[PDB]
Amino acid sequence: TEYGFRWTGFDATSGFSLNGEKVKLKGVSMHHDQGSLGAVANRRAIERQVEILQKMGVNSIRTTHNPAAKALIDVCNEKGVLVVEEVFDMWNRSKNGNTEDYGKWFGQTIAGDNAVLGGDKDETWAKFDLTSTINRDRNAPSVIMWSLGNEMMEGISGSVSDFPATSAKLVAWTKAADSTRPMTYGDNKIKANWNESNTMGDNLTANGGVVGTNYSDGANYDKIRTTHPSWAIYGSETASAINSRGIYNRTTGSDKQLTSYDNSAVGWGAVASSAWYDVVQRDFVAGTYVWTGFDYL
Amino acid sequence: SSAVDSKQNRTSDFDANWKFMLSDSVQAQDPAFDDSAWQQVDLPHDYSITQKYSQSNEAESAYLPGGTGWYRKSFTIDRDLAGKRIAINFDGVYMNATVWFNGVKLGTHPYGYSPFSFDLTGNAKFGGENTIVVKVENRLPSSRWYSGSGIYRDVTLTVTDGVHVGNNGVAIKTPSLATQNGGNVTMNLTTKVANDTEAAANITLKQTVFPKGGKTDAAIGTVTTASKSIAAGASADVTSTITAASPKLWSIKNPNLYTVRTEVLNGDTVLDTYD
Ligand code: NA
Repeated sequence: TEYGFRWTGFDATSGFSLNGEKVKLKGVSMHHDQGSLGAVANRRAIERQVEILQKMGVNSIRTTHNPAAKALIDVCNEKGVLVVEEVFDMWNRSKNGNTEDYGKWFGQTIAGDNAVLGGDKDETWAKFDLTSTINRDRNAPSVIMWSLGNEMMEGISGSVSDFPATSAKLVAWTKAADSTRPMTYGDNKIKANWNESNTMGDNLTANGGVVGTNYSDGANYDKIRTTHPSWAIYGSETASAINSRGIYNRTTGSDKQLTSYDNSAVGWGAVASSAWYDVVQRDFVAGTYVWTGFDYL
Repeated sequence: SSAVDSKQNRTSDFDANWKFMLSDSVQAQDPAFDDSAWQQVDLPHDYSITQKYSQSNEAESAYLPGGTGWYRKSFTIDRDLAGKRIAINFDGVYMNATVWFNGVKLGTHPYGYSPFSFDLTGNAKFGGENTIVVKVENRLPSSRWYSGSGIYRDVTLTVTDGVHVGNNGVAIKTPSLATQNGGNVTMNLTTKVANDTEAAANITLKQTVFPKGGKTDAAIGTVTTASKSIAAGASADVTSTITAASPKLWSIKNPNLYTVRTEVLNGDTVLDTYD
């Protein structure tokens, strides 16, 4: 088994550190496809992405919103890129009218005569798939956190009452599977100060975890800090600037394209300069995972 | 403004990019109201002076009509002002003003010559589009001389932390100046401090007197008050004394001016600065 010697720290006040040296998490979110190759996880294609990312100054990748191919883990191990490995997007509720997404299966039990192997099978699929990923990557120096979900309460139908209890279940399963890494998630409801988000973030922190906020600005980072002094936080998903390559005849956001000037972002996000400015000024914001590093299908 | 965000000055010019309509039948307080055919105007603005003279009006007030005028301004408040307080200040509106913000009626003000204000905080959309509306009703005859009509003086926005000096919140007295002139002069101050947060504040004031324009390096007196707890949602008058070292007199031939600056501290950090 491949191994590397390192330790990390997340501090509520001063942010992230690697082997005792303070370090900014200069990260991108990456989806899994490889462009014209479709979903095929070809090793050189994946390596080429990491190379191009590194030349930009990237030192970290968030595998949004699902386990990485082993090939990525291999490459980051050799290249020195810090990986936040995300396991899930939705939990037990489907998003965006996607009636056959994993929201259907998350909380289903596993048949006794189903011989599938890789993780624990004594509870639900969520436990099996969570443990199976951790089992695969528990020794990899590159992986520094397990992310347990993303915007779990977004795009779904019905009450969010049961979500705090589900989060705690996942946090307990992770701590029991691997005691050596913090767990985390990306929550977009923190910026809205939902009751469930406060409960969930407090439970993260109580188990040695780190809280990811999606799409907070500077003013909101500050509110989080004052409201939750015990949280160690970072921007788990940032910017969502929207741009085409090579478009100059307008600087603001007919040809079905968008300006290449950094003056265009989705309503909930921010342009690149803004999302960076807000983070780099704040030692207590450990870093940023920009949405996204590569365009995806 | 077209957009409000940090960091404009605490008090900033709000005169630009309004829309105006003269009509005593229109009802245009809703933010979704179509004002695309309205005039674009910068304030200060007088809508009597643009109308025609008429023998049906009064010689007393220059034979010019008054009337009902509506002012609309749509502007963005950026997300970065989220926990801040926002107020709009009118140095004068002639007369009978009615003010709405995002569709909510805030209140009214009859007198055409006195300054007034409205807190906008409770109705603001942070990180969105906002619409302030002012209805003005100069119903004639209201004056012995030409009054004019509308928002004829400047308009400002005031943006502050939850802990802040109140509106016009410092009073200064120098009751022994005549005797103390040329030596140490006793300034007796009273400062209203408001705590519009949900927790008690440990408040000290750092007050400085220095020549206008003008840096704090050249102060002639400062004081720091003892810590006073002001409860969440409460305000208090805070008395303080500044000993001013031989201030220069304000006279007709030499009108020396000073800035008196108030910094509000809670715990160890400055949250508000009032000159
Ligand atoms: Na791609």
